[PDB]
Amino acid sequence: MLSPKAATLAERSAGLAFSLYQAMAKDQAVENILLSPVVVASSLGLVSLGGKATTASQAKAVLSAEQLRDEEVHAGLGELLRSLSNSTARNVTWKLGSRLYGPSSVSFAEDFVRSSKQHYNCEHSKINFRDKRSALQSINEWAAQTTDGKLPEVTKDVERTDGALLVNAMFFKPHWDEKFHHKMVDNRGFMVTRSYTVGVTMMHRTGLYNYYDDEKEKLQIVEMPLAHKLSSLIILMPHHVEPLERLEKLLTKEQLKIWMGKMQKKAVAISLPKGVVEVTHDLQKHLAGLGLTEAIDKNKADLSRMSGKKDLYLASVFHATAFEWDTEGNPFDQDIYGREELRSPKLFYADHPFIFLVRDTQSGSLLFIGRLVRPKGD
Amino acid sequence: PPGPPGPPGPRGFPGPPGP
Amino acid sequence: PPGPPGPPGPRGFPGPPGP
Amino acid sequence: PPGPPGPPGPRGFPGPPGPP
Repeated sequence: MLSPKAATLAERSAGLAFSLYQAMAKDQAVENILLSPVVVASSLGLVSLGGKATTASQAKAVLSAEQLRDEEVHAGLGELLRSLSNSTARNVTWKLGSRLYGPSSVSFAEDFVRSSKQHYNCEHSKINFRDKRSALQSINEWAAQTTDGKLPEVTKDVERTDGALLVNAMFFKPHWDEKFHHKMVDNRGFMVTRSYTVGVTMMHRTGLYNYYDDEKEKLQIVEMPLAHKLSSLIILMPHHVEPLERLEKLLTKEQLKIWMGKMQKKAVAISLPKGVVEVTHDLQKHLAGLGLTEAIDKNKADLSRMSGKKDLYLASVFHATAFEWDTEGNPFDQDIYGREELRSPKLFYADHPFIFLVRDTQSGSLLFIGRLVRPKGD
Repeated sequence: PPGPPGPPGPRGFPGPPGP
Repeated sequence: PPGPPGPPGPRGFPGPPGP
Repeated sequence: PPGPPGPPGPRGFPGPPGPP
């Protein structure tokens, strides 16, 4: 169970992940979204750890952590990160690597490597960006190894090559509290728009799930408990096939609390696309739009705790995730339902774009947020 | 014994507007 | 074994009139 | 014990266009 310090940092991380999601959703080069709040927050913690003056103060400001001592930020986020990789009680597959790539000519300060390793498990390697073919190979191979092949290549190009690249590579596979049957899979169309359909594999289960149909805002919301019920995957989907902009305007922490309070445990037939969704985001511009203006600026950044010198700036914040929808989960008894309870289920038929998030059941704090707009398929 | 048949599928999406 | 699939859903509602 | 209920049938055909 998280300390009160870590719980406060989880809340800061959740508030930031929400603001970032909304910023990225307004960008029409952004299709699928996959974001881990503690990992986004750790990018800001690293900037605070490696920066001075306004470079670092902006990082804490974007995290709404102005009234936390610097050491409290790094400690609380570190406990969070270590908790997500604990695997003691969770039974949920989570692989995370964090690596700071610096130019070959820039020596990381011994104090910063120890601290970033201690708090953020951050790895460090100088790479020479003159040799681009090899630079991409270092990054992509490191990410593939971090995720055991689930994320085989994070990026095809590095645009700004004169600064630091922060790369986070992740694999996340929610493990259901009540598993889907491995044979309840078939092939159906996913409607990206009303004129473009992609053939997908869908997985299906009928069970008792917390559920709410908002007829007035034409959306459904369903709660899927993960293994041992210490977090839940929440799915939000409009009635019609439509851009998610309208739903995203409604989505807030407050509105979610209203929705969840209206939920009732009912028989629901859930149909979801099955498979791996891979997304790489460069958060650089979006963090800057949220207030991290100087760290990302070749001419302003003060990251001299990272390197001793002051020409280093944050060129990229790569946030790369493989999120796998699969049937596996905990087994469940004969029948905790009866012949009666599962008849005439509501359908939650996710054959068109939806928003999803993972919430901590205890503190209601966000633990993952994304949307599926265009699945992979042949 | 096999489980009972699944539910009917969802209604198709509404048609497009006219000319 | 899982039960068999349910029947297909009904046809969607007609679209709005053309402006 | 009997197996779980089967998956839903496929989504129905799309509706017709509206009048002009």
